[PDB]
Amino acid sequence: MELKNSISDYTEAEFVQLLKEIEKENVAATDDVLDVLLEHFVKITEHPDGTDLIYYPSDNRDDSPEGIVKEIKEWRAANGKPGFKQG
Amino acid sequence: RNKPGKATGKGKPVNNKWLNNAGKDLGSPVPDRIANKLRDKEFKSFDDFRKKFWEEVSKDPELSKQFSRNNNDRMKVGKAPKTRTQDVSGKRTSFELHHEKPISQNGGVYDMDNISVVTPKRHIDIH
Ligand SMILES: [Zn+2]
Repeated sequence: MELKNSISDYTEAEFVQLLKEIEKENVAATDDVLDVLLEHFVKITEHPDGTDLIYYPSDNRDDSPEGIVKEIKEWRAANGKPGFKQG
Repeated sequence: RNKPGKATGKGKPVNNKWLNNAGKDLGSPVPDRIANKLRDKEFKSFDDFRKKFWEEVSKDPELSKQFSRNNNDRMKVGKAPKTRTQDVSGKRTSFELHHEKPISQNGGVYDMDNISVVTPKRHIDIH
C-alpha cells in the first residue's frame, strides 16, 4: 500500500489504517507480508518497544489502534520528535 | 514434512503466566488442559499439529486471556504467537515447538510430553 517513510507524512487516520492492514495480515496464511509492514512500523515510529507496542501492550493504556497511537504520540512528543502530519 | 500419527501425553499444569514468566526454566510445557484436547487424534504432519495446538490454546478461556488481542488473532488461525522483541532471533519472531527427544533418538513426534514451547533465542541456544 501507500507506505510513507516518515511518521510526519502520516496523519493519525492514515497511521490507524496501517494498523488495520497489519491486523489483517496478522491472520493471513503466512507472515510474509505482515513481517514487512511490522519492520516499517518499527522504523517509522522509532519506539524502543518495537512490535511489542502491538503484541505486548502496556497495561496502562487500551489494547487498541487508538491505544497504540496514543503511546506513540506521547513517547514522540516527550522525546522532542516530530509527530503525525496535521491535515 | 513429517508422517501422520496420534498425539499422546499428559501435558503439564500451568498458571496464568504460561509463557511470560516461567516457574521452572526458559521452556514452557504443554498445558495439561490442552493435552486433554489433542490426545488420541491423528494429524497428517507435525505442522498440522502445531497448527491445531495453537488453535486450542486460543479456545481456552484461561490461557488466551494472557495474550494481546493481536496475538490472539494469530493463534485462532493456527499461527504461533509473536514473541517479545527481546526473544527474537533473525527472522524467527514467533514461538516455536521444540522436541525433547529428537525424532531421531526414540522419535516421539506427537508425544505432547516430549514437546515444549520455546523462544528462538532459546531454541537456537539449546541446540
Ligand atoms: Zn528443537
